[PDB]
Amino acid sequence: MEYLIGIQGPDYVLVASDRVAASNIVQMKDDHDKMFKMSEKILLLCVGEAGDTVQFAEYIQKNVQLYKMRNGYELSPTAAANFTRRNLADCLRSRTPYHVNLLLAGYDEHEGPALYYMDYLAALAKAPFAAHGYGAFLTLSILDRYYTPTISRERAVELLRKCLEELQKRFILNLPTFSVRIIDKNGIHDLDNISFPKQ
Amino acid sequence: TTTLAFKFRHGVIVAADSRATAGAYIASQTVKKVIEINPYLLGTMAGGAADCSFWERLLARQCRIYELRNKERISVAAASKLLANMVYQYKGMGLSMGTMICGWDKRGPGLYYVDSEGNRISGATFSVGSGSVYAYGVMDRGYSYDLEVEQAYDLARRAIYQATYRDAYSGGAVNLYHVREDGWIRVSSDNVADLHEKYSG
Amino acid sequence: SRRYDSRTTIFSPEGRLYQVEYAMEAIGHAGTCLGILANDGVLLAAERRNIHKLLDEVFFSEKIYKLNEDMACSVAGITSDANVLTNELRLIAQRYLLQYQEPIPCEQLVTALCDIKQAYTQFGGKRPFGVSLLYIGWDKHYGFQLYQSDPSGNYGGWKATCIGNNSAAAVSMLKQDYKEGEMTLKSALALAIKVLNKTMDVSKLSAEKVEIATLTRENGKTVIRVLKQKEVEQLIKKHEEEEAKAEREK
Amino acid sequence: ERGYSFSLTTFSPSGKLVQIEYALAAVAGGAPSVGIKAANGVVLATEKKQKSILYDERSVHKVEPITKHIGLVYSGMGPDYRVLVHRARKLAQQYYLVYQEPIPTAQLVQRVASVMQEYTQSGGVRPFGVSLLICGWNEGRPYLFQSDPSGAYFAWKATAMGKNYVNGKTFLEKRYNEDLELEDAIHTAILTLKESFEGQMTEDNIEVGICNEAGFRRLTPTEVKDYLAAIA
Amino acid sequence: YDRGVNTFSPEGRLFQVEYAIEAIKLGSTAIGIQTSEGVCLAVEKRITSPLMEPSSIEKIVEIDAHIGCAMSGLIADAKTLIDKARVETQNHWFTYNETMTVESVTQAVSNLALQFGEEDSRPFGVALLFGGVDEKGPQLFHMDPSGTFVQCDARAIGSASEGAQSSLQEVYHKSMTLKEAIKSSLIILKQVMEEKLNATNIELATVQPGQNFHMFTKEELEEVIKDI
Amino acid sequence: SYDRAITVFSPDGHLFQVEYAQEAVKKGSTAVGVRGRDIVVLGVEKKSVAKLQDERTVRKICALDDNVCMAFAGLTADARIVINRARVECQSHRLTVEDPVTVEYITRYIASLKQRYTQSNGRRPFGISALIVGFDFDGTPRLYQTDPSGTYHAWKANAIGRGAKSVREFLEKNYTDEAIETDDLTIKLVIKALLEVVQSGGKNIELAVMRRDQSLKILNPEEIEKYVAEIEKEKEENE
Amino acid sequence: NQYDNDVTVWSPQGRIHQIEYAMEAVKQGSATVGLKSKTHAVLVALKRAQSELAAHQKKILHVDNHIGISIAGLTADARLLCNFMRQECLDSRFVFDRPLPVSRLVSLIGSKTQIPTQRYGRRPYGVGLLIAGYDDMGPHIFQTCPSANYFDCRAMSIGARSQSARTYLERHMSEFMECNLNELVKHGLRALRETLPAEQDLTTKNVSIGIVGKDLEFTIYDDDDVSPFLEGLEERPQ
Amino acid sequence: RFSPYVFNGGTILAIAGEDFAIVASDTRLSEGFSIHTRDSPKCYKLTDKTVIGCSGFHGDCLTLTKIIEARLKMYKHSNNKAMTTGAIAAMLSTILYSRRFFPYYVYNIIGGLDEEGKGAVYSFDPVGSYQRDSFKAGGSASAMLQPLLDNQVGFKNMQNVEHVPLSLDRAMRLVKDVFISAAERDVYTGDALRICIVTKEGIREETVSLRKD
Amino acid sequence: TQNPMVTGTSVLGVKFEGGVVIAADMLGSYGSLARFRNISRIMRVNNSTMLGASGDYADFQYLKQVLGQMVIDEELLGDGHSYSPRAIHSWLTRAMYSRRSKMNPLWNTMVIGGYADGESFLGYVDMLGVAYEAPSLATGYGAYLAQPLLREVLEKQPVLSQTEARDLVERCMRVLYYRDARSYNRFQIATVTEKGVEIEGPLSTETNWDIAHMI
Repeated sequence: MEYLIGIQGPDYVLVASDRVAASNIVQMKDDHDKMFKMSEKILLLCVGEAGDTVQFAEYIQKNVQLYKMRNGYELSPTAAANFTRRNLADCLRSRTPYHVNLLLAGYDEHEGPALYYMDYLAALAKAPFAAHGYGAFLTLSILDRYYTPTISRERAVELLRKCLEELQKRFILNLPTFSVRIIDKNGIHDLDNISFPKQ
Repeated sequence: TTTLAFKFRHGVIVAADSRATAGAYIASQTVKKVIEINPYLLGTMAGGAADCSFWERLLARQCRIYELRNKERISVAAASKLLANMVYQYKGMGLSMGTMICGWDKRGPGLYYVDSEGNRISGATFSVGSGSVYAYGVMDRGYSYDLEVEQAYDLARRAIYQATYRDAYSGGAVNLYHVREDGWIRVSSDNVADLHEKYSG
Repeated sequence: SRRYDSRTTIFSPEGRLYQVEYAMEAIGHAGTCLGILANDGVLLAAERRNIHKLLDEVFFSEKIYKLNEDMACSVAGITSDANVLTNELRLIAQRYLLQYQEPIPCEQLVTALCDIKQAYTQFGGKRPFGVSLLYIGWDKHYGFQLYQSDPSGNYGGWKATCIGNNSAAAVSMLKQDYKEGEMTLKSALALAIKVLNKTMDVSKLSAEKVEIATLTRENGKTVIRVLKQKEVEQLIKKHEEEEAKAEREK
Repeated sequence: ERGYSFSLTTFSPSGKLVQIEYALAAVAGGAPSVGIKAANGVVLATEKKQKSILYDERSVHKVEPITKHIGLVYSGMGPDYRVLVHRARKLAQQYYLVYQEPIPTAQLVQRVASVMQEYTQSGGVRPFGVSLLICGWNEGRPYLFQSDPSGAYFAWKATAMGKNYVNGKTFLEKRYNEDLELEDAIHTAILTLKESFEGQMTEDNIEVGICNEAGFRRLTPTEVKDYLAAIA
Repeated sequence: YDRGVNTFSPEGRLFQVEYAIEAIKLGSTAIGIQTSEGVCLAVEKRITSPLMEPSSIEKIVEIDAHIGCAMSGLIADAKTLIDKARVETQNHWFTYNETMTVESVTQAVSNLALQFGEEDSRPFGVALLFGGVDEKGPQLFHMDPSGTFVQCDARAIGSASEGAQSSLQEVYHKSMTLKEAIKSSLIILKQVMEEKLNATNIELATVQPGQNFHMFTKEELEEVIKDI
Repeated sequence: SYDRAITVFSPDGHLFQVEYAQEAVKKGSTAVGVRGRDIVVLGVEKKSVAKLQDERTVRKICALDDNVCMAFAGLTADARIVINRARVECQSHRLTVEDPVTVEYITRYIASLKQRYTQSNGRRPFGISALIVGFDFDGTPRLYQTDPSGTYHAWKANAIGRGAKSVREFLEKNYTDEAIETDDLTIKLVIKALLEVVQSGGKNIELAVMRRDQSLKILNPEEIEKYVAEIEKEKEENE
Repeated sequence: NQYDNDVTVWSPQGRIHQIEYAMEAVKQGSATVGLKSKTHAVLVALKRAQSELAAHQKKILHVDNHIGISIAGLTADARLLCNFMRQECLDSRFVFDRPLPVSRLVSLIGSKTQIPTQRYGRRPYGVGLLIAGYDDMGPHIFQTCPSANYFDCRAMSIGARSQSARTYLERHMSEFMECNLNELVKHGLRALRETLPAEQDLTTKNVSIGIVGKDLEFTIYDDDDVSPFLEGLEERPQ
Repeated sequence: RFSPYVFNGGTILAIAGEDFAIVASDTRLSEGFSIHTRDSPKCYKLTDKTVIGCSGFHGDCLTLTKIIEARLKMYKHSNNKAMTTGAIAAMLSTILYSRRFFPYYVYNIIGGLDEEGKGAVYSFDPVGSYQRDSFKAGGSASAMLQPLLDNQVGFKNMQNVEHVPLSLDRAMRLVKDVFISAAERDVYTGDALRICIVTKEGIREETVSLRKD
Repeated sequence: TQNPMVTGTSVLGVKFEGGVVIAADMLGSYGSLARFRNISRIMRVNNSTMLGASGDYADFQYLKQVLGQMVIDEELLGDGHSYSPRAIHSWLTRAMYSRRSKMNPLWNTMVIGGYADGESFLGYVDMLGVAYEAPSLATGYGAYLAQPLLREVLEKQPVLSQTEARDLVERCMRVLYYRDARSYNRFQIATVTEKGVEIEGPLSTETNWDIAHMI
């Protein structure tokens, strides 16, 4: 439903969800956070049934830290992505399935940055730029004409601006405020909250 | 059915109606909805009587066990997490429960909102029930953080009066609870007709 | 029913443990193994139990068990007792790979096997696994490695390991002839040839009595070289020329 | 039952397992046998002397096929022997269910030895006093696998198990060699079995099975009396 | 192994229960007195090192808002008993909106005081003093490992309990007051202990019908001690 | 299961296994630990390596969370089981209530596990004794120890392993609240206590600390050499 | 003596000694007496104490509206069989909606105690039951044993030094059938005052009496409704 | 196919007095367009100070009554004392939620005295919630009886009408009036009336007839 | 049973002075085909109580079996205590409720008649567990049809004689033969007294058809 974008760079991953926690008519919470800092270079975003989102984040966020304590080091983004896919694919054929839509943002020392893309039927994907929800019908074509693999981060933030400006022009939902993270050789750095005065 | 809760500088205000119908038929006008969990917690009854009642009583039992094991009062977020985990195990089996978890924390003011759908979220203002949107309207007119005590009382009371005036599924007495830093206190319990005579002019 | 119970796990009348010490002494009367310090590469040595002339030798491995694609292990003790552990061990590594699709980083592998062993040490009251066994392998986080499991479940990362009464003197030779820096596999093979030349009572060291396998890193692969016999033969001739070099001091 | 579930077999101060060594001694006190792997086939031969002249040689059969191409003999006690035979049968047919292909003899010996090893360790049961001699002609090269009560196994060019098995072994080492045919292997097998058996040896005292590349074969007393009527 | 878990005597009762009653004796002593004004309760911590922090050693634990406890001998078995008794009192409140009274508490404990069984594990090694205030006023309860639960007016447990019970029978009567019973109890405490009596040795636990909360005295205990 | 109790009472009221299996902890590696006002200090002795081999895997001091620190004695395998179990437990506490785990909760878990492990049907009790150091509630420095019975027991300093009576008797003179309470002097005087071991090779010392907001830091034997040198300097100054 | 270990082992004289040991352990409880009229079943027990200050360990305990049991031996097994007893009463009370006849309940008790005397890994129950009840054919005084060879009597007496009490029951079992409750109860304590040594007297606080009648619900009494019962006596003939 | 419920109807009244709890109920058991009997009193006298009435599906009423009696005896045989009224109410609430996902189709009213000795009426619902009210009318005749009690018990929507405490006999004639007036228009009501009075001295019962159609 | 295959039909019982008379017919119709026109739909339990049922006949056979087993068991107790009829009523009620709670209903409608200890008894048991006592019971269509005859005479006269009751049952069964499509002119009367239980034979009715000569 709501929105979250997934742009990859050469050496950074620029993810940005929204802050909306509405219930079918009214916007109950307009500063909500959907971000779960797994490791020092691995982020995770979630979209779907809001009873399943918190539960599956509670599973992964409290299992990867267990791996961290046991082995004395940190997962690859690849193995973490596959581990999440494995848990979805095992949880799907049960009496209690999960209906979530993830995308994972990681950073290796060796592979560098990495982006994965989940789905409610547990499919892996190694995408250059992924999205979710209804926004994802527009905001990928708003992007696929101005994407360059060797793009700098200020161009990327500008392209976020250019894309949100076209989001809030022809879209029935409200979506006033977007939070923005970035990953680098250091770790998770939070950029400023991107909101808009419309008119 | 209309409940609301909002926290501010001087703690938390919780008010609710007392009307709990049955279809088109009113059962009672004096159903006490704000379930008093602890001497430091307050829970609500938002959608379904028995589910809210039962699970909040079980949560009270759980929290008393916790305090007796740790010689220490539980946090608010902890109780919200426990309630969400207990409610989540019956997903889809037909539980309606939209209660609110209020109380004072080691961090201070704490306001969480737990659904039978499991939408466990914090926040600053909330309103649950059928006529909840009316409370949202008049409250987010009158809301600030820097409000006074009597100001907050008037805001909540006026809100429940407007909600019971427009929507049909709400009415009866308007209770009024106030969470301080140390303990909660009932402010008053006012009838709709008294408020109508008082506020109509 | 309760006058047929053995000790099975219980502490002594004096403070010590019974089955653990007897498992160690069950280890002691077995074949001899060792591994060497090599920065690139790592090797294993092994002695042939049952070197009688009417066998087949068509298995290409009597002590080695190529357990992952980048790990094998030598072994010492009761044989099928260890074969159970090889089956379970390959199973654990392979279900790790099923869960992650990334190869096993080998220390949590070793702890998994050690926990399997320890679960029969405390409760379960069955005959404990009287088998110590080595580990060679490679990873992304440390490179080439060496490990020593024990029936206690305690595991030691060595750089030059230890098997029992046949190999305590081998470890004495390892300390008295410790090497550092030379990752050269061939100097290590000459060293191991010298070690088993002292420790085994096989006179003049015919190659039928021994078994060597290595593991080198080749360009994305970490191949496991269970090497053939002719290079062992010329290695022995090399070592006895070095014996002639040693008796140049006469 | 109660499920008392403890094993009777624990370590000595010497580190030995005296029940397993006693089971090996009980095997060694059993009936002799000889099994020889030739260049094209494998020959199995046992030595079966009835206690009286009343017994029949048409009911109990020592030499036993597990598949149509895998023979199996023993030297020990038939009541344990039949059990592990039946276990091997069900096991091999599970393999043929999964893979739709005849199970190789190495895979048999892995699985059977694992089961037998499991009986050595599990609760309260005695080990099985049976030494197998498994063989079969899988993929051209034939094989010959001896097992034991300890769960271990081996691979022999030729061996013997039973009474005076060391004496038969020492005759095998001098007489047998690497390369012969199935007939010459049968010849030297009957020689080494008749070295140690009683004097009255007939078409019913012995029981011989061979292993062609065409499959396992269990010979008849007709061709035995064709051959063992003073084979040398 | 010398007639273990499940065997009677040629003359009398079980082996291992008798051994449990023997095993109580090595524990540290404690004295509870029932007064109609309220139940008072005392214990000795037996502290060995200056590193041994006094306020972490628990003897009096708190079952409910109006029910105390005291223990003997072993420790963590008693901790498990305390845990389960707390759970069961909370279940009683959960299905009854009231207080599980002190006798019902002790019955819920002694129902598995002896459920020791290794087949179809060992008996517990702790004697417990229970104090609470029911609707019939105050109560003082004493149980044992063997489940043989009785009501005591003023019970003394554990080490040196012979002379403790004797000299306690010397001074007790029915119409005692609170503070008199408190000082009379700590007299017996410093007569049966071996160290000097000071602020860290003992701890008092007093429950009243009007003072249901806080069944404890903290460092007013120092003032209570210096009045002897 | 095995319907047989290892924990039968004595004729005179003891347990033949619990107080007896404490002797395995008595026959183990020594490890001490104190709590300062801000920095906590602990460490193990008797590395006893072959002087040619590895020791980064034989590490006896580990962590469960970022705020708590471990130690043990006795035999190492039971400690490994308890450590992995407790890691799973504290991370599952994180799955519950979202605080950092208090030290008292995790010690209650460990001691309770060991106790109900002694109570059950035919199971050899864990012959270890852990030291659980952490500062969570507003950074309040604590350390608890265990017992093979499973009785957690809060101290201010501690001595286990071989000859702990001698170590606590060095602590007898080393109980001063002054002790002049720098971090370096607290560490070096704990190092003097561990250098009061029966052999005191000086290089078998393995010590690690925590500054009650940071994580675990392993030291280097050159600052330890400077600490030994200044300890000998103070021993010369007393003369 | 090495066959004298467990419940399962038979003797080479056939007498399984564990049951004999359980009997002797039952003998070292408190004394108790149960006897019935044509219309009233009275059971009378005696309490002891641990010390002077402590209260007395109670023996006569309630079961159901027409059943009360005495007890001798262990109290844990007593409360266990009490739980089972109340359970079996209320189960048929639920299903058939009638009170139980006593004899089938005691058959259930004997079948319950049959198993732990028969397999290996359980012990017999140290237990001292004296059951008084009302079916349609009136009062019944049943007793059990750890061997579950439950008896019906007209007056039993089990516990410490109970044999002289049985001699009293012998010399007044003719008298018992006719009388009403008052002198029946004082016959009962005219057994119990011979269950005691003669240098002391039966006081109030140590004695307890439970009556059930054909119209009377089973009711327990202690010292206050026993002070009427304790008067009406003379001294012993010293 | 098989439907597990059937509507039997019924009418239970309760009035919380100052020191009395009056519970009355008709004794008509019907089904659809038939009459099964004219004697089935919905009330049940548990303790000396507690009377419960149960309407709705009749088999669940019987089963629930028997389970409540069983748990009463369990509490007594464990804790040597009778229950209160509110304890019984809480226990019934636990039961009704303990069969949440296959509910009882039963309305319930527990009257009785508290521990102070005052009237206390605890209403219920099929799912298991409760509250302490002053009067409830349960079963089929709820809407025919609640506004008249709102006028008479609550003194509501009235002007300058002072509050007299409800006496015993005035409440008695109120119950007789409301049952006649409700038996006029309702189909599930008539043929008897079983009036239960809880005092500080025991339980009194009283039977007054009605119209026989 | 979800689908009742072979149904009986209505059963009639009524008390009188010191006895209870129960009478049903002997028909085993399936659908509308009267496939089994000679069956017994009344069990004579041991000495006092007596059972009559409707609905699926197989379930009646099953309950007949289980009750016979239990009654034989208490008779083999040898104590002198039996089942009261109301005890059987209670047990049967709990049985039916336990069946319907597990979504396995036993498709029946049963009538229990017994006389014990001066007092008569006439119990009713539904499929749904609805169970009560009554001076006159009527199952199936009888609760519509023959119930007004019973309630007329019992209101006009509270007690009865055996002869009055037997004749009235005969009249009611005649009427049920007149206007019920699943009826049959063959029935048995079963009567309990203190002198025991007695099942009379397969009686029939006297019909009238003089309305048919009108147009």
